[PDB]
Amino acid sequence: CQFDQSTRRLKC
Amino acid sequence: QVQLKQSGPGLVQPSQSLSITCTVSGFSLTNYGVHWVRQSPGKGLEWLGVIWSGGNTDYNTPFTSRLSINKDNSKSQVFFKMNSLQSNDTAIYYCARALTYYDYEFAYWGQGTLVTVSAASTKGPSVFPLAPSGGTAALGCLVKDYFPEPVTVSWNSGALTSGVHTFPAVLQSSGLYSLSSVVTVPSSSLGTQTYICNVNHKPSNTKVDKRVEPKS
Amino acid sequence: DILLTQSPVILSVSPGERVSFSCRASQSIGTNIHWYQQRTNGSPRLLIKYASESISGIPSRFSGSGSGTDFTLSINSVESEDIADYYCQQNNNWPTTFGAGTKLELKRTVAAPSVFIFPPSDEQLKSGTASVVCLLNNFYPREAKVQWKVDNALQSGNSQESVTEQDSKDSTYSLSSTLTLSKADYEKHKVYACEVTHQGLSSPVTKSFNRGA
Repeated sequence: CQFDQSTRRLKC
Repeated sequence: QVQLKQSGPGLVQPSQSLSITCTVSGFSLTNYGVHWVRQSPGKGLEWLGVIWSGGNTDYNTPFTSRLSINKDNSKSQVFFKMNSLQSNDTAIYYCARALTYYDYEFAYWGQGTLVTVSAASTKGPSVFPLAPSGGTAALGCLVKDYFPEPVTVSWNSGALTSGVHTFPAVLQSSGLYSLSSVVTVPSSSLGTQTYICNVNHKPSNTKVDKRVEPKS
Repeated sequence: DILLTQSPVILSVSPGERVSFSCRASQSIGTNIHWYQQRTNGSPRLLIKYASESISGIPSRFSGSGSGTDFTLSINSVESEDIADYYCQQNNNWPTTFGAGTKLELKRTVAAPSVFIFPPSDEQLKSGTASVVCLLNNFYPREAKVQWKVDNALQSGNSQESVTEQDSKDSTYSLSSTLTLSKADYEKHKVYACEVTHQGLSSPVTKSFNRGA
């Protein structure tokens, strides 16, 4: 995964 | 009510500096340190430094040369400055307070500041209607061609939350963002209830209130 | 620095189940570990301090255990509102460091999308560009296929999709597909259709409009 600053969620 | 409120998001040009203000309430800066943490795609959560109640500062080792933290006890303000930003310093920056004056369990967080590092220009969005026409109607607003992130969208000044979906922004091939926000409502409400999407792009100080209704 | 390894990377569970997050430190840190929740668009929220100690305001279903190098965050009966990422933090050694996170995903029954299509506004058209939007609302699982056809020609390369995070109340997703055309291209064609295929649909769903009707 990688943190996504647009959602503040991990994007996997 | 312990609260930490940070200054707004925006663009920093590469090799230039980032400044953020953290205004606190419900406690005194003479009694608690304030920490700074960032969250980036490349490195996730990263503690950056702290200004202690007595004014001393500690900085995490990779930042000691480009970070400075100051404060004004009387104004309840903490000032964060980081120099020579590069593209991978794009991140959410937070201030935070621990439970105890000396510790690092971060019980209270600022709302975060999205900092984008880019040579581009700030640009405010255009807002277009997604106009409706089983018993449920969908309507929405298309918030197009803005930079940098983020934009906030509410409906009916926050009074309408049920059934709202605001999608993650997508970066278009133009280098500008776009997003849509939609809500589902009873189709028999479209005549007498007004539906307004409230759009705020703080980086460009662009505010738009857009009524969405069925087209003729 | 101390390296913290969180596992699994993605924790997929059914509602009501007990769930366990693992955080393992590269060397002993005693019980000096704290846990945080991060919901969509949110700031981290402190859940557990010093491995096992409760935090005011946090639901009782959250607990923690462990000492030395292996630590566990537990949710004894998971709810849809627990959809979030979960992070551990050590502070036995300066500087304090965080793990990479575990994403919590919630299983639910299959739900077919409700589909809506939106033509471009006349306001946008006078800018020279037409955006056509197709909405897929409140579906599960996340995988879905949206195909655009303009006068029965499959469009390729001129659409983008955005998918929400899992909804905290009903565990569904929604998706928005945007087809971008020049005004000139838009005015040259009549039938605009979004065709949706999804596990909960026995056959594809097509929504369409005719330009100028």
